[PDB]
Amino acid sequence: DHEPEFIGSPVAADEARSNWPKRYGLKARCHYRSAKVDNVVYCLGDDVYVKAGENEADYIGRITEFFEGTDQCHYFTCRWFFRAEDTVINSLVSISVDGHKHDPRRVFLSEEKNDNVLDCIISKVKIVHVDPNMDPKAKAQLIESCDLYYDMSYSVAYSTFANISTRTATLLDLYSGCGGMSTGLCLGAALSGLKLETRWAVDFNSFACQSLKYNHPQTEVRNEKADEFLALLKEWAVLCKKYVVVEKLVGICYGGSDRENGIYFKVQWEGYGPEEDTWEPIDNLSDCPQKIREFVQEGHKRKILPLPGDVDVICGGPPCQKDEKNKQMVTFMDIVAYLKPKYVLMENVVDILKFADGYLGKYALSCLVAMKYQARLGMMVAGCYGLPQFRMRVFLWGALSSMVLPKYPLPTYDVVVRGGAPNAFSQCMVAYDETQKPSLKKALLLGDAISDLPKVQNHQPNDVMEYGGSPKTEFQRYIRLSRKDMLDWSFGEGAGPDEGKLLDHQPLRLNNDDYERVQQIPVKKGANFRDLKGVRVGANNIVEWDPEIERVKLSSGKPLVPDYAMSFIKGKSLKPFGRLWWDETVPTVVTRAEPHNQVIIHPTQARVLTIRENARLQGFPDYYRLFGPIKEKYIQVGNAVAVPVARALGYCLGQAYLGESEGSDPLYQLPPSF
Amino acid sequence: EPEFIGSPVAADEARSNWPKRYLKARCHYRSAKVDNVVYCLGDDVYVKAGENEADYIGRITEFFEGTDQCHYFTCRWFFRAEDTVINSLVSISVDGHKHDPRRVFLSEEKNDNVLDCIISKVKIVHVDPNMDPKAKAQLIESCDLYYDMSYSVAYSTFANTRTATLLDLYSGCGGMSTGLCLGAALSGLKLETRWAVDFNSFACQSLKYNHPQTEVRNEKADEFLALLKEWAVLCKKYVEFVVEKLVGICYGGSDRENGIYFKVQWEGYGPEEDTWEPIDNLSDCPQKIREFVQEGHKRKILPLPGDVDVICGGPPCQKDEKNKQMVTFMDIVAYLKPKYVLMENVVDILKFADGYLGKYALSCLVAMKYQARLGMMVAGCYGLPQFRMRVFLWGALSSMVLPKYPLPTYDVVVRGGAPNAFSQCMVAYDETQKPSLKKALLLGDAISDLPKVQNHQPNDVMEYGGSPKTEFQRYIRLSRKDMLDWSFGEGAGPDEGKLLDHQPLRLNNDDYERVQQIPVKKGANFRDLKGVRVGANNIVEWDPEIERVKLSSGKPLVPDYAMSFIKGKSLKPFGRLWWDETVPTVVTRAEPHNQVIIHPTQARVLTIRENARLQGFPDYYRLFGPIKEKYIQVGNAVAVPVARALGYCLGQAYLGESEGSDPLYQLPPS
Amino acid sequence: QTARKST
Ligand SMILES: Nc1ncnc2c1ncn2[C@@H]1O[C@H](CSCC[C@H](N)C(=O)O)[C@@H](O)[C@H]1O
Ligand SMILES: Nc1ncnc2c1ncn2[C@@H]1O[C@H](CSCC[C@H](N)C(=O)O)[C@@H](O)[C@H]1O
Repeated sequence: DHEPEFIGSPVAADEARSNWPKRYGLKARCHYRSAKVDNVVYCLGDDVYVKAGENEADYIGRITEFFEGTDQCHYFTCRWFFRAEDTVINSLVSISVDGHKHDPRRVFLSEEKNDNVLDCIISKVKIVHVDPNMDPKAKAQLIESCDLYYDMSYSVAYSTFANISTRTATLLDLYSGCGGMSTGLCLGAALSGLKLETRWAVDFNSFACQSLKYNHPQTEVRNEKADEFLALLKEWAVLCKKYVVVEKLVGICYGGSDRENGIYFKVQWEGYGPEEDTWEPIDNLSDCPQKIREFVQEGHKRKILPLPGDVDVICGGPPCQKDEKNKQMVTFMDIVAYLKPKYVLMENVVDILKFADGYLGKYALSCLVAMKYQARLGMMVAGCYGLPQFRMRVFLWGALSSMVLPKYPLPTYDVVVRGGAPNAFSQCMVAYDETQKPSLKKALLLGDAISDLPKVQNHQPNDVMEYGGSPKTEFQRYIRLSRKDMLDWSFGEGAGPDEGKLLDHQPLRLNNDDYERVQQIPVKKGANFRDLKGVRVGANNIVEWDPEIERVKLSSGKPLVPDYAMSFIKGKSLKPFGRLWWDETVPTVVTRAEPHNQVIIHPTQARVLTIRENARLQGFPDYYRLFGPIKEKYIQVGNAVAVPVARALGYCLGQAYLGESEGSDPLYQLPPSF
Repeated sequence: EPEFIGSPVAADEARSNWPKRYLKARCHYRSAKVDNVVYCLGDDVYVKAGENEADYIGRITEFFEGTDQCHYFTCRWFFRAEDTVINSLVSISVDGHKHDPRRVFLSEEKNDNVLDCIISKVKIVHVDPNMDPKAKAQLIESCDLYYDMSYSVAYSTFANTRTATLLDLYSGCGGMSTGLCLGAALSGLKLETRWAVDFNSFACQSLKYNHPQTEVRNEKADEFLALLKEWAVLCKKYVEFVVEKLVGICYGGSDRENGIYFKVQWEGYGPEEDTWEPIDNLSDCPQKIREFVQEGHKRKILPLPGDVDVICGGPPCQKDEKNKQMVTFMDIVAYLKPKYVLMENVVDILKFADGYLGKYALSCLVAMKYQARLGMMVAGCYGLPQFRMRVFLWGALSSMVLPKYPLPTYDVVVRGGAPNAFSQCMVAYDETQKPSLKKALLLGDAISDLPKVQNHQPNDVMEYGGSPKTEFQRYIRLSRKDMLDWSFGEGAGPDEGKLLDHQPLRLNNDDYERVQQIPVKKGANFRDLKGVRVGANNIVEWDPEIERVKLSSGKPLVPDYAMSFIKGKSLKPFGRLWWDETVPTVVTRAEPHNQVIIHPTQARVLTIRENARLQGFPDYYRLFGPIKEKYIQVGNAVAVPVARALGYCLGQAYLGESEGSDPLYQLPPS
Repeated sequence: QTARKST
């Protein structure tokens, strides 16, 4: 009993070339709609196990072709099925988020094939196709009745797991900082025509909240930890269940100064105002319902806090500075696991994919899918999208089975991407392969960004100044726009505060030493500390003292050149105390501006690039206010994800929500400036 | 059987030996045989006590035949670490310290019981510190029981130019640290505060201002402790940027994981850029730290066990819960082992959980083999126009002399609101009319001097609108050196003769309005505001006539909550007090509605300075932070005069001047 | 001689 070759029959005259003429140019003498290996014959559209290399993955396939070709050697080519392990995400199938684990019998249908000898066919398998819409036992039965099922196609392009075959949306911004991502999104949504409101923003930083709250008056800004916020969330659910000297109950929490890990209420009492309020533990409160009952009912109505039922989008920046902290990845996916948004978006640094092999990246992806969530992943550069910087980060799209998943927008600048393209994710990135996209949209430069702005000096203790000038360039013209023209919309269709004004234009003050130092820095293009009394040269370009020239004293007597400048990079560093020019791009706007190591400093002004200059560099609308010590808000800006990028995202998604778009194309192109 | 052996009677030298007898004794022997064993006076023994409860342990002082012909023995009692006021609570361990099931305390207490009551004989030895190693141990091996000390139910007393260093814990503004130091100075001892640990950044601000030399620490007590232990160990060995001048050391912190961090200086980086860095990251620059630790030791920036001499209490007790702070305190005491320990706290300690904490302290002190005593003391008796009763817990080594409580210097009448659990802990005169006591002050004496200022006075410093108008006022405006502050040593302390911190709470306008509205009569309170009436029980109700008055704002005369306080009554709420009298306790919160805080004539409520005067604060003493916090700072403070008195007694104890023990002491000028 | 900063 040893038959090892093709059955035979019409060999289809030829619809063979008609169907699949990549052969007939591999090669095909002719084809067959059936073949016999061992006792059994396999037709097409049949799901089967194929033999891999020894010890390795036993493939899974639908047979597309049977044929014979030059050199004889009977061949079958089947397009592949994917185990979650065979994806970019392997080893992590081990992950469990909540009750969610990866069904060991589950797969994802690629379109990927290969040609093999009929010799390697182990058996044929019954692979059943599911579909999101289905009832209890409608699915149970299909699954029970099967070897395996597939609800989705896994495409390696973007690590895309996808389905196979005015308005409102609420938004939850976690790790929101000042909410650059959140705002930008809400702005793209407007174009798509969707109204995306940010009804909750959670950040630990006090200042980040105020800037965010001030710029988004109607919103719930929670200053606390994701952990805490989650604990609350649950407990609150419990309460909505129930009720659905101290005077009034203004607020609710899970105590962050680590209290004892229990709920607390904000209390106001009898002839003392806001400034005295305290947190008291729920138990410490008497039987008095009217306070509590009416608080929970009132709040619930106001949806001051989310329930799983309603969240339409949630985004996160979790820093995650196996798991060493990095928890916020885990806690992020925990909150997500709880609330079930219809969409997820996650910004993080490229390094996830690098650190140890995208452990975190594959973790986020793995969790997302394990919850049976359309997921795709891509890397975007801030510069495309028109910013005078090269800022590359990673975005995770978590769209729901019941929904359409957002694509990624194609670059809106001609900035040249040279992909740091870490392996597994080499294929995940947004650009034009080779295409005359011809978005001339000349790469933006610093000059274009900050050029219109009143001179300011090392010390400028005024939030609000006047421009005393009109926008110079298309960007600047674009960067100053009423919340209405831009759609920020968070205002009741009446004008926003701080109209046409200028805000947070002010650098940090340098202690007189540093100040003087920058004073002596030339105004030339390549300005560096290297140009100070005490020059240097060597193979290294290394800075070694002048002599014949000796030191210096500032007023304080401190030296002109701190030694560390000399020390940096083996001394070959050209960074300390450096000027930019109008034709220069900052690779990345950074959370902290100090002249010491970075070339942060105005082309002409003797000072450090002012906060607003950075917000501009970061794409913030000029009407966006920042709060707290100059440094704190410097940080706020540095951390933030570029607003234009998040805006484009807000657009693609914006549509995905209303379900208007084509499918199976990983990336988009936006209509005007979107 | 129980016959009186021991030969004839005492012969009537007895009535000279025992006058009281002639329960009256009609005869006296020197010995007794109960059962078949015989004992004589001075023997140690076990007495059968009541039914199913412990056996009194006793020393025989008498053998006599009552007029009854019944035969009795009188014995002086030994107390078990339980039978004392610390009953139960013998269970506490502190840093491997515990009570020792055979250890006792000699009571001068005596009771007479029929003889059949005698179980058998104990052997109770006695041991003094001077024995030292083994010398005790050998004995303790020999004895069935042993005692180093004496228990007196009064104050629960467990009782057997020079320079002293002080450590104050939970010291805001340093009220007690200061007062103590002053008293000590008078004693002839120089007590300087070498460290102070407090959480509040401000109270720290103030303390540092007025005691420039002390080492102030803004941290929790716990941290300071752990930091202490490491500081010891690390102190032993003395050991991507170039560091310089580590300026600081801290264990724990805001976010900081538990461990040591150093404030760091980087070359050419300026004060900004100075960061707290974990011990590990500094490995690369060991020498910097070796250096830092080096001077730090010589400078005694942090205490080591032999170094602490006297140390101040005050842990807030808000059992396991908010009581933790006393546990921490006693732990400090354990690690450091100073010669003297003084703990202040509210009265409830002895009232709450039936005095659980008072005994926690007492025990923790004794199981540590400290001599301990305690007393409750009213602020007023010492020269303040207020009645504030607080608990003070003394402890000292056996190497030292147990301090004592200075009696009232003023005529203030004490109503003995003392808890039972400790009934005789009150330092008060008892009726002995030593009326050589001053006149209990009223508010006028304290503050009549102060210049007139309005609701909004935003000036920490302002000069005096007058001259000291009374003995007191004469007193509190006095140079640091006219008292002995020596904060600045030989020289004049800053803010000379200036009046500081004379400010009230700034009242939201309307308040300014209700207050402005008040009568400035003697008994004025909200009942004079136009809503007034009466009830069988007096309940403010609106007069059913006048329409509700509205202010120049959108607000009422705001009775809204006032009307109901003690469900009415409460003449206490908005209303003035005046020179005619005293504030029972100055509190942390200045605000009119419940407090009767209002200046008698000025319509401004009471400025902090005033409250400080009330608190016995010397005027040269400054404070810091916003108003509301200054207020708290003074509200928490121990009355400085009281601390001053304690400081004196302590000074004497430390120096060894003293007299055969008893709870309380005296002094001339002081 | 030297040390290093932390986040
Ligand atoms: N554990 C935590 N809980 C809540 N917020 C946290 C947090 N850990 C870090 N964060 C916040 O994460 C923020 C950085 S991510 C914010 C970037 C934001 N998308 C924007 O572009 O505006 C920090 O400001 C920090 O406050
Ligand atoms: N957990 C803690 N750690 C350190 N200090 C604490 C503390 N809890 C309370 N405190 C201190 O308790 C002080 C109030 S009571 C201390 C008053 C002090 N004996 C005096 O006479 O001034 C506050 O200043 C606060 O700093």
